[PDB]
Amino acid sequence: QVQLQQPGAELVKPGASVKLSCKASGYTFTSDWIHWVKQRPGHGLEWIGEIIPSYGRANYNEKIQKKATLTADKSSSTAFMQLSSLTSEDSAVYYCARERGDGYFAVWGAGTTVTVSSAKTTPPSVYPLAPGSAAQTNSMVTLGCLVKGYFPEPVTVTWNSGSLSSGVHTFPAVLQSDLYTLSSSVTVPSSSWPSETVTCNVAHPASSTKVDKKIVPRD
Amino acid sequence: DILLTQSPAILSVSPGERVSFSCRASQSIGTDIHWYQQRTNGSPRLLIKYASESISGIPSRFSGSGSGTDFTLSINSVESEDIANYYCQQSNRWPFTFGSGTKLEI
Amino acid sequence: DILLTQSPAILSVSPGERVSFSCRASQSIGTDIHWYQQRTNGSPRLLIKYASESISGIPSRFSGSGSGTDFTLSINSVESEDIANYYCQQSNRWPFTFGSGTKLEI
Amino acid sequence: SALHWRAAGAATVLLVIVLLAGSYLAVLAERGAPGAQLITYPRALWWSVETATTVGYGDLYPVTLWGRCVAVVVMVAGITSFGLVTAALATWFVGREQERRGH
Amino acid sequence: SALHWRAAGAATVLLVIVLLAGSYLAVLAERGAPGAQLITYPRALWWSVETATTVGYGDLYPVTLWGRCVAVVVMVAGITSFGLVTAALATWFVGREQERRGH
Repeated sequence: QVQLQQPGAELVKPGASVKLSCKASGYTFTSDWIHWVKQRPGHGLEWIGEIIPSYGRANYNEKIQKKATLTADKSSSTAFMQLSSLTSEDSAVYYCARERGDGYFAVWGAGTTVTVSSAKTTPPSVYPLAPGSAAQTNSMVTLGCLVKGYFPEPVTVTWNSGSLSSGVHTFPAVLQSDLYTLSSSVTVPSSSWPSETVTCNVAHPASSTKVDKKIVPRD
Repeated sequence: DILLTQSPAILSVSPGERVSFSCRASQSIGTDIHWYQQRTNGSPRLLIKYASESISGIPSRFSGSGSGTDFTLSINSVESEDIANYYCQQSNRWPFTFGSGTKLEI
Repeated sequence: DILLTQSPAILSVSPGERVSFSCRASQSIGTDIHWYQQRTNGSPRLLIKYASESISGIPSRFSGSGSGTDFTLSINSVESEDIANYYCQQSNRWPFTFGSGTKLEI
Repeated sequence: SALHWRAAGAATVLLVIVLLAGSYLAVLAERGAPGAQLITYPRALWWSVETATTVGYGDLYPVTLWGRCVAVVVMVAGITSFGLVTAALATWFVGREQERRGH
Repeated sequence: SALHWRAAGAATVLLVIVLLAGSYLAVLAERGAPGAQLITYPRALWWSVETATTVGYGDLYPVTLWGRCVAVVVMVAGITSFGLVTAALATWFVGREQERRGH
């Protein structure tokens, strides 16, 4: 491998500031430019600015309110973007990307999810979803878990620590009383459960919590 | 600044059909256009660089054509993994700019 | 001669909002556009030179962007002292010319 | 190896260095100037060559002050170089014509 | 200091004077010509350099008679200068090759 490493989330009180990072690995040339791109939920990609770390010059999108300052630490191959005096207009995902000086972004970070709110950080509760006593089984079977009452976004839900990709949906969170809620769903052959174990792992980057929860039949 | 227009905004196709995404730039930018794919909750991925040049790791299914102001990204025979947002991006003049996005719908 | 178009002619905004004035030139003039403010019964005052460069004495609140044919003057967070007429002006080709003017209304 | 052949080689090396740095510095100067085209390294390198040779196709040129400053160094390096190859070719023809009269 | 090194320096001074006056006079000639772009002092100075070096990027050029007249003086000053640096580099290589055979 992963060439750009960004933190998953930052919560910021309105008016405060925050310093996003982006550590690069792989080949680092002196010609390299690090770019930053803002994406509001359901909106498109918006170029914020660029820095060349070897020399230290940075240029910004003049067409938008200059909320940003770009810095870099040559020693640690890490680029910093300092967003200051944030409002809810500034809540978005912020990607960093690497450009070799040839005009295209070959590789991108996973992006950092910046939420501007006064509300407090809240880790989620993860509840199993197993079928009831009387649900009749098909050749498949559907399980899930209920990630309820967290703030801010996002959460990452995987199944069997990632080995279960075929058969998985994760629904968009709904917000209700400054607390987010979503659920995730998995489908496996009905034979394959519970004789083979099914666990959902829920990582909430903003609270640095990860939890597992296995899905067993209701006893 | 150069304005990249992506119309239409959604594209409905049937499976296995050929599909074409249009990028129009507000002035001539030669071949300095590049295409990205962004799946749901993913980050952008480079598909095509400099209008038509292939990226390794990217299906043969993806191609690009165009020069000047009209640019096209094409997918010979769509499939479900191709459902995503598709963005173009120019590097002819500072600053770099992005198209508004097109969703592929099967 | 280069014709600078300023539409719309009036701009109604609420206090503290961000406001943007559009100058479109009839051909590419690079960044050789400059912005003036003229309050009621006052003379013009330079706000921005060469599209985006700041003038000292002028609030941080004022900014400019653009190149070629599309130019924008912006005010992050309008206030009452900003009520005036706003003119653009090109120096790319002889003779210099002026935009028709936009009034800011709160 | 006579002074004028090494000055020539030297200038060709020196010119290549100037072409390379010039590419890198041109891009550094021009990014941030709206409308600029001299903003990626491959084509700056082509630009620097057509600037040192004074061929001026006008496909690319700088629009900032320091870009233009960078351009001047490249033209002068370019012109001095190609001129020094000439002064070098002349000392050769002149030496070969003084042997051609005995002297 | 030998004649050819001072002619060179002289020409470089003289050329800089011509570049400066040329800037000022170009703007004076071109204002009043509708469509003219050679009409502010900073870019005339850049124009005069690219005219003296004969790089011709075609970003700026005169469109009036006296502007074009001004342009010709700059090209000829520019070309004569860079040519005199060459004639100067040749006398140097030629003197250094006549010491290199005893003479």
